[PDB]
Amino acid sequence: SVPVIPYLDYDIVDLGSDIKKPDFPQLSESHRINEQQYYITEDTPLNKRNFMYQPCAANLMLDKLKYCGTDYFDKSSINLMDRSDKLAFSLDDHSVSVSENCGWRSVRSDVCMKEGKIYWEVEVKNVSDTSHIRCGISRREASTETPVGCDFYGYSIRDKGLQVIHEGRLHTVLKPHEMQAGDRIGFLLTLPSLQSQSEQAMDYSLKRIQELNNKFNKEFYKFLLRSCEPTNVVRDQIAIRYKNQLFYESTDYVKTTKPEYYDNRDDMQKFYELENSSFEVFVNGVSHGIAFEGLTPFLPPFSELQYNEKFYLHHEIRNKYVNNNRLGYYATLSSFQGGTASIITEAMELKFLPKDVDIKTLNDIYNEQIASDIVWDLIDEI
Amino acid sequence: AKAKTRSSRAGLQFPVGRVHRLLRKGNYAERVGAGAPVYLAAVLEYLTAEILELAGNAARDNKKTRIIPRHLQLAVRNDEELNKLLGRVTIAQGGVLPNIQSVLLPK
Amino acid sequence: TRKESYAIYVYKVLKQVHPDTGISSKAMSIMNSFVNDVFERIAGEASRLAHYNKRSTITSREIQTAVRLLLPGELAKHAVSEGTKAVTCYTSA
Amino acid sequence: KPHRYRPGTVALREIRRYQKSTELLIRKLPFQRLVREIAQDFKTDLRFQSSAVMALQEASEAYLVGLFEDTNLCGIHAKRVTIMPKDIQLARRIRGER
Amino acid sequence: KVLRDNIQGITKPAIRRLARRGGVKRISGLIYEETRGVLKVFLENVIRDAVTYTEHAKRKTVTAMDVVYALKRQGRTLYGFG
Amino acid sequence: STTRRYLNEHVTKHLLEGMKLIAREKPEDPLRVLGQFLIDAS
Amino acid sequence: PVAMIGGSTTRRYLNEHVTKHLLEGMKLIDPLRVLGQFLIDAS
Amino acid sequence: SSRLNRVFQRRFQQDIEAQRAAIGFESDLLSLNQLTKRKKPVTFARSAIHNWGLYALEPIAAKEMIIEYVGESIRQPVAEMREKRYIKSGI
Amino acid sequence: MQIFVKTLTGKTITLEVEPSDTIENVKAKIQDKEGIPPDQQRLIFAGKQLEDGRTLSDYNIQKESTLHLVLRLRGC
Ligand SMILES: C[S@@+](CC[C@H](N)C(=O)[O-])C[C@H]1O[C@@H](n2cnc3c(N)ncnc32)[C@H](O)[C@@H]1O
Repeated sequence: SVPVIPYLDYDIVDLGSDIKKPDFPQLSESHRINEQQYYITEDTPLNKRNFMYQPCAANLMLDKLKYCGTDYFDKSSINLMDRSDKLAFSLDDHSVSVSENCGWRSVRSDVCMKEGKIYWEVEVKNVSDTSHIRCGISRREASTETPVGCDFYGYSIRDKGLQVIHEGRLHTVLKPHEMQAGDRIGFLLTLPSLQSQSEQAMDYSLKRIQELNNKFNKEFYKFLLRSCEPTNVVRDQIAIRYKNQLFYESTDYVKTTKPEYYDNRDDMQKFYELENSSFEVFVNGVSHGIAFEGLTPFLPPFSELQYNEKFYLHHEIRNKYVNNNRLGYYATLSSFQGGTASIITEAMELKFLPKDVDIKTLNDIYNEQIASDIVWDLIDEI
Repeated sequence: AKAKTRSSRAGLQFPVGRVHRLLRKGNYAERVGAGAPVYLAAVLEYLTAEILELAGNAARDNKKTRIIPRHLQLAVRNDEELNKLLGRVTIAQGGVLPNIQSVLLPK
Repeated sequence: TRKESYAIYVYKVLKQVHPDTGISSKAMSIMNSFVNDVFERIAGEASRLAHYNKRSTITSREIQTAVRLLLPGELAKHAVSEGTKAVTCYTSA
Repeated sequence: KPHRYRPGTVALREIRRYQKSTELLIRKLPFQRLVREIAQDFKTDLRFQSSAVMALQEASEAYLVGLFEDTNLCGIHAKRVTIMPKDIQLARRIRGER
Repeated sequence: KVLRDNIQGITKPAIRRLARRGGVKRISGLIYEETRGVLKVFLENVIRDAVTYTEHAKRKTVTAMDVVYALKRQGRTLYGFG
Repeated sequence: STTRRYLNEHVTKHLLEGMKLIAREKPEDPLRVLGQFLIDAS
Repeated sequence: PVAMIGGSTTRRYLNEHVTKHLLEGMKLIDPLRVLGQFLIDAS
Repeated sequence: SSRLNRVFQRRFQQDIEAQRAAIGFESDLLSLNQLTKRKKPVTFARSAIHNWGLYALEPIAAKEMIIEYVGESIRQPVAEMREKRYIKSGI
Repeated sequence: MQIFVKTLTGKTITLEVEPSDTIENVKAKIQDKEGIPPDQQRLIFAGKQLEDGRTLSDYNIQKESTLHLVLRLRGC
């Protein structure tokens, strides 16, 4: 219903120019802590109104699509889209740092955790009695304004004693220990396989179409939920010119209630929990146990993307319960009142690296995100 | 408040140097009392304060920072006793008060 | 050449009631010419009034009978009160 | 048959538009060429300051508007909604102009 | 050159716009010449007093103060031009 | 979504597996190994 | 060249390196064996 | 009616401004708001439409500001905790 | 220890004092923070007007109390 937005002068690069096609994150002088000037982004968009953003690049060879999605930084790092407007980071240590008059925020790094084993460490610089941080894991659903842990879209641990955070509650289930100005936390997140994920997601799609559906029309929400595939993508990602640059708006997931399903076996409303998950933390190398084992399964039938419920029902038509390759848990970080935390990406900057062959570095799946982004859109280019 | 600049001594903003000059080179009477320009500058400042207050009020209620003559007509004519002082006068570039007589509305 | 007006003295009162606002020049020429009317209207009436009684001085007592005539209703009572309060402060200090 | 507005509901729009704006309502060139005609009868070869044609225009257009407020009251008083020249010539007669 | 009948430049919409602003709803067609017969009477007086202030100053240009003083004289004081 | 249905059913599983293969580390002729991985699945 | 036109990460050398010839292989396309050779033809 | 008020608050900048000369610092002399020199008489009592309402004690006319809304300044996240916590205790 | 000297129209300050400080010692600290002379200051605690020669311990002023300051601006 809308035409493809045409290119502009800076969009057609040439061999010689060394400028970077997603226009650089313009930084702003935030404050001085840890003997370092950190910086908030000033002129690059943030994720709002239940959107996620990504700088597009005009890709000249492509015909139906005229653009490609792109990230800014070379290796894996924080995507500056799902963060807060007072959340500062410097080009020196990549530690996120809010000012002392700013509160509990959240910052997500762009690497998705979908299946397999991913491990990385997170450096912690300045955690005083007055400045705090909450490191851990979250989906794309967890609002980066609130700190991770109020909901079932993220989990983390406290700074002092590492009280494990879910539903806002503080749980002393691990070994209690406090952060200081020099620790580093490592994350053995064991995930189920995408085959095992797909069947438990398909099971709920069958267990939700009619099994509790005996609202004024229940066929079309069943029809949308027929039409509920495990790994298939429905993406509406469109190029836009914002602030004199070029970007994508991607449809984002909404908050919803707890996935409950009546198993006739044990006679109790059972919770959907992922298979064989483990949330192990390193405290300077030592292991501390499994914080959570029952991670949510999310892939079609637990994440509702943004949907026009009065436009589509009346009628060609998209679906709520889809994938968009951004679906899963992320490297999630928070900061409070000057509490600084830095994310470590590569094996060369890791000190306590366990010896598993299934472990791949944080930069690795980032490249697999680089691998997935173009070729899924090449498939959508036909 | 101060001791120089005779308006400072009364604690005003409007000058009593300029007024006391203009009461003698204006030929209002022979000898101008030395109290007189002070009292006259006090009345002038009060009116300029009152008409700039209702002007500024109606400038924020139309979202604009500075004051253009359309606000000054709305400050005067909507008032009950500043319109009466300024009854015969006409403010340039200054619109009308919106009203429509009743029988002109439909029914 | 130097052609005096009340441009600044109106501005210094705008910063006392509404300290964040400014004023367009076309609506400064109005205020420049509003005060020059009330001046020549009060000093006018306060000079027919020092001449009906055969005085030859404009005291501060003519300027308050002149204000109690021209200014109507509640502008009379207030501009008398802020009148006398600013001449008392003059004589005392 | 297209969207035709009823007779009256462009009047009560043009009322509320024009009362809400401040701009001059008589085109400047057919007013400058009117003043210079009427000024001829008293002196020949008069230049006019550019401001002093605006200064004439701002008072004439605020006379007639103040007259049409005073006119329209007479119409309403006569149980009409139409102003006719037996209404202008009452507002002028009562105010003591003719 | 010497001109005549510029008053038909005070045109029929520009009479009804003034009328609209003064809040009138229906205008009889006989008005549009009556108003040009009022506006000529007004402008005659104001310019006749204004030229007289100019003529007195041994000047040949009707400045803005004259129009303001001619309007102040007939009791129609104009704030805005000094 | 007919051209989508075919490719996403059959091709995508091993196509992405060969595509995230070269994302790990590149040889100077990666297109050959992209060819090589597609033969091994069949 | 066209490495930078698909944005700027160094691991998106693929935009220069692999993408154009695979999409020209894919846009003619059917089993995976013909696509097994259609990624060989560029070298 | 609203005359005296507007002259009352006019006396407060006729007093406070004389001795604020070096400092300066907010300390409650920072004009001691704006948007207060117009507030109104308005009170609160048992409402006809709920527990507590607000009543104009003066015949206020057509387009005239009553009162600014005052309170805390909190962002959207911390709003949602407060929106649920008060209801969790049942305010 | 810390106090508030929260002034009549609505805003607060944060001072550092001792309970052994005189009220005039506290009135000096307000003047250092506001320039307002100590003679025009009245310090009010539990409704009681405190005297310049007396100390904070005398009036049971504790940690993080709110004191009340009511300036009298001169003249005119
Ligand atoms: C913005 S607050 C108003 C405060 C309320 N007047 C009081 O006494 O606390 C929202 C409240 O208005 C009340 N309310 C909302 N709509 C109402 C209505 N139509 N009639 C009566 N009360 C209503 C509800 O009780 C709700 O707690």
